[PDB]
Amino acid sequence: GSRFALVTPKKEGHWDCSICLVRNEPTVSRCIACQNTKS
Amino acid sequence: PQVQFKLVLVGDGGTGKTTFVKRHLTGESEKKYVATLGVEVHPLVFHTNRGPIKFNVWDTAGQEKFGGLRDGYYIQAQCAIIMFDVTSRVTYKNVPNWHRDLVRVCENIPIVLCGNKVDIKDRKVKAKSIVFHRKKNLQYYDISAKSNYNFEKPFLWLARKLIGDPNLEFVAMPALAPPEVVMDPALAAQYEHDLEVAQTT
Ligand SMILES: Nc1nc2c(ncn2[C@@H]2O[C@H](COP(=O)(O)OP(=O)(O)O)[C@@H](O)[C@H]2O)c(=O)[nH]1
Ligand SMILES: [Mg+2]
Ligand SMILES: [Zn+2]
Repeated sequence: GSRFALVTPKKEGHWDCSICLVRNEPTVSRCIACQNTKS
Repeated sequence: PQVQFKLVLVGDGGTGKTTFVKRHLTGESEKKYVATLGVEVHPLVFHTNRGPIKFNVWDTAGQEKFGGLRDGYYIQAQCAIIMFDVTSRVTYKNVPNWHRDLVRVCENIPIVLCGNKVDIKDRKVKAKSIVFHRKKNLQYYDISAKSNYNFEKPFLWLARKLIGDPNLEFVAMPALAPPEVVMDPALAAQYEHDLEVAQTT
């Protein structure tokens, strides 16, 4: 339980697409799923 | 900064995918429309004994009725639900096509097979006929979207697989839309029994 609280995603430069919520790598500026530009 | 998974919800049109995802009230109020792909992403929070988990469930806008879905719909999926309608054999017959299209893009992600609409007395696809999951390392559940029957079970199984914790539990059910039909408790027990004796055979 508390001793094993799920670890938060540690994401440096990775971004969550604001349109479809897919996680993208720091290098790309366009979401690999919905193809919208980072926002 | 929260734990979340992309879950793709696939199956023949008319099997109840939209009705099913919509039971989760907060996932409906906070849903997000993806205009490029024609998708509504429902963020479904479940509260486990180790903290909250969010399933971002991708619901189609009906395009599955006229052809296959585009790659982008499947991209970066981390789990899946394949649904069919137990009152329509053809929707069960097409399950292998959906599974194939899934693993082509996503490979060996955990998948749950769901037979929907078991509230309807005149059931066509019965436990004895449901065997595709046994062949492919998939879990199966009967479900009735309109009565919330077994709503949490696909998500609990997926959560245990994704986290790697067979003792993961939901500390409470999510807030769900009130049932529109009653699921007969005896029919439910009968069906649960039918699935057990078929796992043995
Ligand atoms: N009796 C019963 N009807 C359902 C259930 N789920 C969906 N239906 C109906 O099946 C029809 C198709 O529903 P829908 O969610 O749009 O299917 P989808 O095309 O796969 O998204 C609709 O008329 C639903 O009301 C269920 O669990 N029980
Ligand atoms: Mg639909
Ligand atoms: Zn996106």
